[PDB]
Amino acid sequence: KACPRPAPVPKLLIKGGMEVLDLVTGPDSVTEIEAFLNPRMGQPPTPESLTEGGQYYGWSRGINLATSDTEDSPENNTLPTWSMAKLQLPMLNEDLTCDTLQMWEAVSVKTEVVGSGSLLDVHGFNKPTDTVNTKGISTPVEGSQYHVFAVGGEPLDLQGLVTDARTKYKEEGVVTIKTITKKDMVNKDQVLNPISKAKLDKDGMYPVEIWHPDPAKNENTRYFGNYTGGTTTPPVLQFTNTLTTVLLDENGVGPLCKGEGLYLSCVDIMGWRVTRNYDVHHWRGLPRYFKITLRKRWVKNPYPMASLISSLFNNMLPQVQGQPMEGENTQVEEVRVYDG
Amino acid sequence: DLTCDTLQMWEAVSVKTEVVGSGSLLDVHGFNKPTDTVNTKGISTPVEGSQYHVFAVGGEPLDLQGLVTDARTKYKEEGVVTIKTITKKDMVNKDQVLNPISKAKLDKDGMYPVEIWHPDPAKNENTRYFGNYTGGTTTPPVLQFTNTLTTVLLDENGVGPLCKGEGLYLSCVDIMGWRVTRNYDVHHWRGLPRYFKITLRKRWVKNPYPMASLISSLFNNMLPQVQGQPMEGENTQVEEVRVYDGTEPVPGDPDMTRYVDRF
Amino acid sequence: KACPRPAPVPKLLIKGGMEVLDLVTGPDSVTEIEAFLNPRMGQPPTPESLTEGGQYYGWSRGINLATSDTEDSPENNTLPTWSMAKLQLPMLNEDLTCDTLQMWEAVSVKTEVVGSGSLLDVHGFNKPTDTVNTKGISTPVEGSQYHVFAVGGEPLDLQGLVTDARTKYKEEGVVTIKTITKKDMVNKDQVLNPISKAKLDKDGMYPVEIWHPDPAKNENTRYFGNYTGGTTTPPVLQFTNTLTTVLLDENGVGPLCKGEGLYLSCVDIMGWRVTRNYDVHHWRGLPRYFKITLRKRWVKNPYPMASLISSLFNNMLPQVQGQPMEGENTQVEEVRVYDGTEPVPGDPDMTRYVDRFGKTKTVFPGN
Repeated sequence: KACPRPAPVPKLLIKGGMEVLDLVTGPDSVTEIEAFLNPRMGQPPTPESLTEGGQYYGWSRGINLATSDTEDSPENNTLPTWSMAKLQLPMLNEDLTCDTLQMWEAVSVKTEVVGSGSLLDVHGFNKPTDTVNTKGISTPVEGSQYHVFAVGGEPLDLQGLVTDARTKYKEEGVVTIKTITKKDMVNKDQVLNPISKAKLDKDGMYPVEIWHPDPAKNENTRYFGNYTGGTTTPPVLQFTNTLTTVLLDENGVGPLCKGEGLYLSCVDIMGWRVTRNYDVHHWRGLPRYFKITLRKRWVKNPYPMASLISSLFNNMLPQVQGQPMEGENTQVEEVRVYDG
Repeated sequence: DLTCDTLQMWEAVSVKTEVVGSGSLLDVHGFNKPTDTVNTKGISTPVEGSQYHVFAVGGEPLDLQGLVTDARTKYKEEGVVTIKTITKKDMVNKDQVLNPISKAKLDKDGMYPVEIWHPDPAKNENTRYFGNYTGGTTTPPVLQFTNTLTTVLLDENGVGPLCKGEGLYLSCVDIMGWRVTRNYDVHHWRGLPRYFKITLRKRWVKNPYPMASLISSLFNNMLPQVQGQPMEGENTQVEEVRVYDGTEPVPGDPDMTRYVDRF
Repeated sequence: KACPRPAPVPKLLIKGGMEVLDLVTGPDSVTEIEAFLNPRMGQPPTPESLTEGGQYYGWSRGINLATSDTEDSPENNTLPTWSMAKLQLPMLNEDLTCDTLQMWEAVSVKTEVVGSGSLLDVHGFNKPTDTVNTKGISTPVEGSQYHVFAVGGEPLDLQGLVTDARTKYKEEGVVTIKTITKKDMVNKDQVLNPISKAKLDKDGMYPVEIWHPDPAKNENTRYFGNYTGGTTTPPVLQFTNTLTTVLLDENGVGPLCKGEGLYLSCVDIMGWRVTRNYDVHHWRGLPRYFKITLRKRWVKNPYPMASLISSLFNNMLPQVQGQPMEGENTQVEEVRVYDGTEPVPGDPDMTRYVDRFGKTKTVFPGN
């Protein structure tokens, strides 16, 4: 009316947790999910006490070197590994009159590594700057850093590529190139072996030092990353809650969620700290916060209904043995076909 | 279509490249020189040093140029291609700087060292090459994953590498630095593999197969081959050549000096 | 008949060496010239032998310091210098009817320091990394780096500025601030003297520690450079045949080659190499490849042809000296210029003048 009216903004419909997604929202609504991933790298979170586990939670346990060129065992609780998570979104509408579907579509993302100011803790029992007298400042976190994240509609497809391939990783509790292809490592696993591939499926189990995000032929995942080697490289980080990332493809399609799950993955190694002893080198990693903005897109169902009905029946039913009713020793005797 | 001048052939429109394997440099166990050497404890130092990333997408093999730090180095003449292997003589002092004679192509693979052969900026080129170098003895490596944005191989006229013959040539070198062993400090380089994804489309061009060449080799291969006195090269016995096309008014000095410094 | 038509791209007339330019083409012809400049820093290229010259070609010879604060003499094969070259282009058309004439106009340039990967030569005889045993890696080329290039229609106007004005450079084979201004240097030549200006006539003669590209009032060249000091600073480079520079101006003109030559200049210092015996940091440089794209532009001729022809023909007359009729001791006591006709004035001893626009009766002197 004559009364002043404020500029329109997108009308918030409902706020809360994941249960919010059960609301039938409509065909043109946008969903924003905030989540985070903790740096599962080395020490597992389970010994909750700060004295029995020393609470190196968020740090690796301790990097012990090798004793010879051929003998090298990385000690699983040392290796920093990939963090991943999957959000289970609801099922959507469809239209079998036109064989057209609806599925989620991650449109954009705001990421941020939380907790850099924490690296300003310069007291503590680390190696001192003035070591001759053990005075000054506890040398803060420095070194090789590695920041990767990935937002997709299906688990991250990654590749095996290692440094020295004689390395004897523990054969249980960690996923190594030997765990996937049941034979040992070869030399071609040192440069690139199109056989040593995997999916980042579990969590906290695929060491970053072995499995790298793989550029497959046709991909449904947007992954960004950067590396910075060295031994004393000063860590650098940036925050802001303003700038986003667009996940749209060249056709403006973005990651459509296979099944209904949206997959997030990340690793953020910020360096390693040195103890006032034999210079043990516990890694450090910081949690990464994701904010994904998705919407509902109409897609064409590319498969015949009868085919996926048969597939559903084949997957639901057991796969059995029984007496041979086909082949060389058929027990089926005769077959007759009438019409009228 | 070898009856009309038109003919179609491939054309690289864009490329998506990525050096895959960066995180593997975080393997800080193992038998390299340790961080703290007085007690031989700490961290087996990671890969550092001079790094050199070049790649090139083209329709014909990379044209390379020779330039060496030291022209007195004695590279083995068997199993590696060197300025000697191509110029057939010893190296000249002009090979510590640009020498327009030490030119080659990338015929072989794993044969042309990078301390000698660099991507050559030939005047007419069918190849797009990108590169960056970072020296130092302890420089930390830096890399970047992403599957997001591409490189456009189009030229200023919007053509991009036309695959002549019918092949597409990819070339690359990715040196990340050297690891120093726990011994006599023997460094040795590390290199990571590079993944290319090229987007090709078909383009109509004019015919590069001149039938005149064949219907002239049919004459040439009926006559013997005799060199005679040199009418081509550096001892040319061809004094002067001039081409008349039309009719112009009778000039003054017909062989007028066109350059100002000649006066 | 209906075979499909390919796309239109510029048609190449003839390619080859510089003589290709002798073919007269027209007003829309575009020319692209490739060239390279070698690093002339210290050891000259002349002793072709690899034992008598040691072949420090492309390298400086060797750096010896100053024995005391007062005396500091740097040798001529120690100082890295500017590289330059001139490409003499043909003559173009004129138009005496409308007093215009066309000139070569350098539109754009693709440049690149070629030879970066050669610094991956870490074998050889330099200071090793593990000095306590003389083992490891022959330390690579590092240190103060300095890249400059410049494309213009006239030699690079440059300017002198030195860290030490008490340095004794040699009087032969190198152009110093003492060569241009015949007097020895002063302390102004340590900060900025508008008096110590030069050009880039010579090549491999102007040391880079003295002569810097000068931001004159006017300029017909475009020069781009970057410096990076230090003692250990790692060299960094980039190559690609896809990046171009646009030499155009704010008005969209670019370097007009006045006098049809086109001048290229450059310096590319990558850092020093340290020998093993003593502490020496040889200066190292790489060649720079230029590719200039030029077109033909009509420009109004600035100077009246009548003035030039009259000055040329008056210069052949027999000059004679008699008595001073100009200057401070003039012997001419009058000049009166009557133009029209006016009624008889009053004061017949009057004076009339023209001030900066117009003619006025000189102020009535009864002040």
